[PDB]
Amino acid sequence: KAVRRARAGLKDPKRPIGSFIFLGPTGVGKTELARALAESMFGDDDAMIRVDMSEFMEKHAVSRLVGAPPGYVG
Amino acid sequence: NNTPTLDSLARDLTVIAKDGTLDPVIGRDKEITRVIEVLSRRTKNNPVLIGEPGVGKTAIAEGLAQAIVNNEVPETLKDKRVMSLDMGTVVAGTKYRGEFEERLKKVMEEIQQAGNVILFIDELHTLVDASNILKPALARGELQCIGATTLDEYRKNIEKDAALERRFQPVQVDEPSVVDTVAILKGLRDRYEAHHRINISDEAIEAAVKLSNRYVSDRFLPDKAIDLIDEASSKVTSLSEEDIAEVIAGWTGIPLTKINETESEKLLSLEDTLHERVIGQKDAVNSISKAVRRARAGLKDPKRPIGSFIFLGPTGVGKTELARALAESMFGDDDAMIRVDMSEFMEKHLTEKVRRKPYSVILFDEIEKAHPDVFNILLQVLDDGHLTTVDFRNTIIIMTSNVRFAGFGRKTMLKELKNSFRPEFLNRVDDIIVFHKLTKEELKEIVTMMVNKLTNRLSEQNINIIVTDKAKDKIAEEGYDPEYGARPLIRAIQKTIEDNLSELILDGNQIEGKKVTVDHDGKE
Amino acid sequence: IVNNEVPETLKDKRVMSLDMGTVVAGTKYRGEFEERLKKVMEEIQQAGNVILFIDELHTLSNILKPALARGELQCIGATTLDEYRKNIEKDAALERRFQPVQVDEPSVVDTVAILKGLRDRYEAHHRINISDEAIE
Ligand SMILES: Nc1ncnc2c1ncn2[C@@H]1O[C@H](COP(=O)(O)OP(=O)(O)O)[C@@H](O)[C@H]1O
Ligand SMILES: Nc1ncnc2c1ncn2[C@@H]1O[C@H](COP(=O)(O)OP(=O)(O)O)[C@@H](O)[C@H]1O
Repeated sequence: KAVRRARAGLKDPKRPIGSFIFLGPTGVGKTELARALAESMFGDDDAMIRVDMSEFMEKHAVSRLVGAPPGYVG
Repeated sequence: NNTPTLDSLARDLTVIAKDGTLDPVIGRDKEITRVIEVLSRRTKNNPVLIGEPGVGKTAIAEGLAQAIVNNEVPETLKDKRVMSLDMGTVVAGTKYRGEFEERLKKVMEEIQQAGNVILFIDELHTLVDASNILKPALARGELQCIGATTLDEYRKNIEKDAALERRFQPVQVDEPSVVDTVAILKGLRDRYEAHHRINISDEAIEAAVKLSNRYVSDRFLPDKAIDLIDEASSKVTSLSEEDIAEVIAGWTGIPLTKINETESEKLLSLEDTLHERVIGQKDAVNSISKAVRRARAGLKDPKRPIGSFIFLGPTGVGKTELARALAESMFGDDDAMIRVDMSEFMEKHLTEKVRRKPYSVILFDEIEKAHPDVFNILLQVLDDGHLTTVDFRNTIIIMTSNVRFAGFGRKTMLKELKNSFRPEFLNRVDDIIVFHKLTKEELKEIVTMMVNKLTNRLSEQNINIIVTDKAKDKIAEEGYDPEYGARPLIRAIQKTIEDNLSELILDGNQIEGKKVTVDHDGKE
Repeated sequence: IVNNEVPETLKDKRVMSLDMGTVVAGTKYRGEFEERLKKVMEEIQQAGNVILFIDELHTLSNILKPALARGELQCIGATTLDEYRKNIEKDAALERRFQPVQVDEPSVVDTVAILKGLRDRYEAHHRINISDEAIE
């Protein structure tokens, strides 16, 4: 419904197409469903942008998302 | 009519096209058409051919020159010259004011007054000093350019200045497939036969393509295959795969018999070539040979790695030398082993190595000590087969490991692995291998190996070392430890030989080929 | 070449060595050097049989391009890896035309063999005998 609402031109221009939390047990399909969506949109699983939050265990890991402040390395 | 300075320092491509000497350009019709439509623009009509080195970027400009001569271009281009301007000595006086801009403006005004030049500028990124001279002429439309650069150079230089992006349009040039490279070679065949006066078989073409794709990673098709077939037909009635393999042996140093052996005969002889390098560990060698045969039988998903093995045994008793034997046998060199450094995973709080060497054994030294981020990378390699692209399907993954009774007082390690690692990851290793604590006779056969590797090495100094088996036998004590064995022996061979002979012949005597016959004195 | 040991496919090739000092020697004005270069390149194009040797090649693409364009100047040269890493690798128009040949560091044995050959004319210059074992 979100994908169709986007391509139909009804999506609010200022907001992303959709944002979803997939909550459930381990090994139930909720990463595979994202992979299948990416495949259906781009023909390949590899076009997904995958962020592994387990490495972001510290607050300063946030620099990997948005960069290092002026004067800091990288 | 004429452009006297430009004609001195630019290779005229369209005249070489009319002179028939230019080689054919095959299959690049999409890229040529994209260049045509970019050139027809009114404003930013300057294509940049973006692609890896050697993929055919200049061949697009030469195909354009052919299209112009062959009247295939639209009428807007029917008469334009294509001039490959070389930067090499457009810089010539790096200190003086204006000496660069002098001859640059001279070339540019010649190109202006002869308003029918298309200029090809290879390594365009090297211009970004000149940009302030080109921007006004480009804006004025007098000069029309084809650039060529790598993608990373483009991002590093041209993308950063919006005023350059406001003048140049990117055209992606990709490395052709094996099929396209074959079609290229089959076109160029006749033109190379006319030079070498040798027949070139189709099987030699496909062999050259395959072997350039499998033994020369750091270079790209078609240039690899062209270079290979050219140097082979130089080395040579007709060309054949044996000459291709000989040239690959030249470029790699790999022995020719290792190169031209089939997959099957390679993996059949495998475990003998393992046994003779490692000594002992019969169960481990049989396990790894069984597992790799099972993988290469070809039923497994061809995107997944060839193997994934955990080594449990004590210390250094044979793990690393078995990994090096596996890399030597499966892929052709000890240099086919990559030792991963775990610091890369800590550093955020390998990929560019695999890019260079995809036929390699990947060794994880003591995976227990790694950052637990390593398991994300491991799982990603072991399930998808690719990272960022870099592809692991040809690699073998080896992960090494080393996993008091307060009282009056061969299966435990299989237990303790389960709880010492993430079991969801142990669900995905292909096999688990246990190394035994080696026997004394195996250890002294190692000593016969190392003493031979010293004797023949010393023999390069004309020092014909000779040794008595019983003397080596009675150094088998000199490093037998419950913790380790294949290491302390290395601190025995130099004391028992090198320093022993440093007392016995190097001083107070003199080195001669006779008493370097080590006779057993009854003790050592 | 002079032994005619080279392939029968190129016995006619003549090897010659170009020194910039000689080419500038006695030039009296600017551009005379460059035009003497251009006319010797034209003579090279007419002859077709030449092969040109250029030591200290790193002293050199464009000014000799008119005969590197198609490769009318068949070229052989020597350089150190230092004076190769920094320049000859760093011009695509050279990497399109040159091929590096590494000349190996020789063994002790080969160096004493070449010595005990070439020794005979240094004996001549000194009028002294060289012990072959003192060489080794
Ligand atoms: N409902 C399902 N349909 C199809 N395949 C599934 C389903 N649930 C799990 N799987 C399979 O098992 C794996 C499930 O991974 P997944 O459950 O997406 O990881 P997680 O949910 O723990 O992030 C995938 O390889 C997928 O093929
Ligand atoms: N379509 C093609 N037809 C014939 N030869 C080609 C083709 N594409 C590339 N080549 C060959 O590849 C070699 C390298 O050319 P190129 O990749 O343009 O060099 P560069 O690294 O400057 O881009 C040349 O010898 C060229 O003839």
